Amino acid sequence: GGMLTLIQGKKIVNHLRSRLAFEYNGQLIKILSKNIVAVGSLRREEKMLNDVDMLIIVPEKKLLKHVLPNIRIKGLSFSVKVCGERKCVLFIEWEKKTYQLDLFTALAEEKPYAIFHFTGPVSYLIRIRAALKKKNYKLNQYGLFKNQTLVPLKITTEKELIKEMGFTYRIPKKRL
DNA sequence: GGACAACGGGACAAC
DNA sequence: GTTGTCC
DNA sequence: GTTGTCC
Repeated sequence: GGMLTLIQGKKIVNHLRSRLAFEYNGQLIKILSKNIVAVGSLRREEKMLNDVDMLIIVPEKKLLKHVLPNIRIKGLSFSVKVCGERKCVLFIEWEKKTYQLDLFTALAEEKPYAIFHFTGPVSYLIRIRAALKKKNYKLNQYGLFKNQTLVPLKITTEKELIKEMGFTYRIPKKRL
């Protein structure tokens, strides 16, 4: 896929926000825009993008079988590259040129951890996880674990989560 | 003596 | 750093 | 990769 200016990327996301659905036992379920979070370099406001990234919050676990494996896009032609229950990669045709689209899934109780994970950047994410590792924790896109056990942080947002683990909050674009 | 699908360790890849 | 999908 | 199971 080609390179995208930040604003080009914001147009695709805006366009797609009302246009993703999934086929669920024949029926065609539309995905709410309130349940889509733009992530990746887009969310970090980088000048140029290699991917458009969209994290989908799925309401109930039983749907992971159905959302990305049956994902559908109103209007737009595209091909599937790789796809599964938690990561789908699509090459969308958009104005006589093709770009790469990464859809990811998180459940509701994983939401902050997933936005944290997928917002990146990779450098920022490694150095944080290295420090928690040294304190015998593990952090991924689903939770914080100690002794192979979820740590039930009483948090809801990314901002709260970041601070609850012992880090200051930075807007997405100042993460490094 | 070629043409499939099932399996899964490791390549590649998502941030 | 940690996990996902592929053949 | 490898084995299986058809032709």
